[PDB]
Amino acid sequence: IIEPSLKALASKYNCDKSVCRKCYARLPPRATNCRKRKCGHTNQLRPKKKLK
Amino acid sequence: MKYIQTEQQIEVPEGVTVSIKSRIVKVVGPRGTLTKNLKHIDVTFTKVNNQLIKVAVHNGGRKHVAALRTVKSLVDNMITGVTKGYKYKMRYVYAHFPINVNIVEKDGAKFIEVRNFLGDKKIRNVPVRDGVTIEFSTNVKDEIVLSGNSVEDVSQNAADLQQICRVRNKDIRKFLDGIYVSHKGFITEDL
Amino acid sequence: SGNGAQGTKFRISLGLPVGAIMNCADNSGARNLYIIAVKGSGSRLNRLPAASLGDMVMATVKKGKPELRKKVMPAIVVRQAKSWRRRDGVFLYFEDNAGVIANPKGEMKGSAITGPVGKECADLWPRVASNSGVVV
RNA sequence: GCAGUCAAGCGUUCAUAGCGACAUUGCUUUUUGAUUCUUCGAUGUCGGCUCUUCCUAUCAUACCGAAGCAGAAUUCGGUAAGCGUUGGAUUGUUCACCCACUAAUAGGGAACGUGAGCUGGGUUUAGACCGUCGUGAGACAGGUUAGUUUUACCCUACUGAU
RNA sequence: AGAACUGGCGAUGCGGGAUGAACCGAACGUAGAGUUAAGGUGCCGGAAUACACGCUCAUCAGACACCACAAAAGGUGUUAGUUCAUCUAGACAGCCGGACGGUGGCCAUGGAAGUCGGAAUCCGCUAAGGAGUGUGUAACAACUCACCGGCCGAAUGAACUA
Repeated sequence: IIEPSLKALASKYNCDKSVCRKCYARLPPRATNCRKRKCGHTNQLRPKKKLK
Repeated sequence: MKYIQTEQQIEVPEGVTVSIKSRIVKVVGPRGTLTKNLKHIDVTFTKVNNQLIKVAVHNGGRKHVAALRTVKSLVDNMITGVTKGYKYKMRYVYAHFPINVNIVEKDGAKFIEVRNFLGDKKIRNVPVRDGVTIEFSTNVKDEIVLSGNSVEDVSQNAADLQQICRVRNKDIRKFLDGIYVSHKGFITEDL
Repeated sequence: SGNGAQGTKFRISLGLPVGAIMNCADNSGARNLYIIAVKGSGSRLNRLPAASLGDMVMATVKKGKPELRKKVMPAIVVRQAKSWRRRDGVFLYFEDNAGVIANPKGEMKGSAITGPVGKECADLWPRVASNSGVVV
């Protein structure tokens, strides 16, 4: 028992994110470049996988 | 290219008073006094009249202008902080384990106490940052609400309580249990 | 120590280096056992793994019925024969080494344990209390 | 040996969780070679025992992030070398596959670290056998046995003492 | 390792390249004075922390040949340009609504008319708003969405080249 009013908001703080391919850096959804200076600011991304 | 000079406008409602000497910025309002030091960022203030006060940068570069802008947004966020006020509505999120939040005086320093988090045997504790009083909302079950003056006070202490609830080495997309800042309000009922 | 044995074992002297031959305490049919390696011991350069009372030590079989031989098996040492010291100040030691064939969980492949038994290896494996002979 | 770039496919559906061919750019010296620049008026040459130290391209632990992560177990990666990386049968062994314990049993050098530190099993002399080659003397990473391993009282470095 | 036209080094000093025979300038009897080459002009070193225009901040900067290292690929990091586009009759954002209809042209026919779809497309009312996009359910009624656009009041977006 969670319910969306208690749930879908958590996706925004967990399951709604983007991830850089090389450094696996968590990123806000529309970010077009990883911020990390170790990875080289590469633009490549993947959407963080939803459950099932 | 050094854009020659630019400026922004700060505006003051009737009952609040800025006082800027050197780069030190005092603010006085219905919510009390706020103080901030911008001296690191190197800008020039122009006062035409009260409600109109213009900030300017001369002969600066891209980054320096980019700093002027956020100086505007900062001080203005203080002003509208001292009229409205800052309030964060956070709602508890728990699945099988209800989370206890006490307020405890320990050496008079106002520690927020968190117990029974994930049914764990550990005690959790966070210091309350200065100036922010905390309430528990009426007729909303499992809500905690923060009230304070500057954005850094409310925001920083709030978010800190947010990140005291991280889950350790479990799934972060299955267990959703935690405390989350949801709605960012202003203290006064109207605004 | 080891996984599957409840209880906090206080430390005792090290009486059985690798190769030592304990004598079997029960129906196993092996006149005597043979150690190989010990559960839980540490590693140090050119240091044989120690063994002692209450230890759970691997073992093989040099004598007796064939089905015991040529297979590693868990075993437990219930008589050290090297004097150790309980916290209460006594030094007590038996007159020979001894051991019992057992499962990983403390059950006995044996029946009764002949000869006296040190209790430090009894109460540490609560199962063996009922299969026990004279204790202490 | 290690590290990338791109990506057809495999991966349920699905280039990118993880794989990763097709090619493709590099790094390292730890093998093995090429060169032979330096030493035949001799830098004592394998491995083991011993003993510190160092580099990480970290195996485990601290802290985290992804997962085709429910939990568990495990995989991929980052900050990190701070500490820890074994006990045994056979081998002269480097190496190796082996049984077990293991938090895990990672990789490497430091004139293939260290012979006025040892051993000296091996290889390398003189003895000896056998197989093959040689008409014979003899030869062989062959296979086997037998084979003196010196000096410190010098300066320096250090450990201690005035 | 091997050759060709020169020049050096061996048989050659001096200043500079921190240091080094073959690199740069220069080929020395011994003194004096003067002016220059190469190189330098923070301090160690004698000499301008002299002038000018700029560009770069790097939680592994760079620093001037032979001389003693680096690439392929990325980066709205930043700066400068090129070509396309778009423009205060009003942009791009970010709020406020709405997108009407002829006709569900025509077809799957069990019904979706834009949309479990299509071989494929004209008209009417708008200073606007599509036989036309998801919510919707085999369809249908509601808006999403270019747009009138009210607010907003100006240049911006894309690709690259460096």
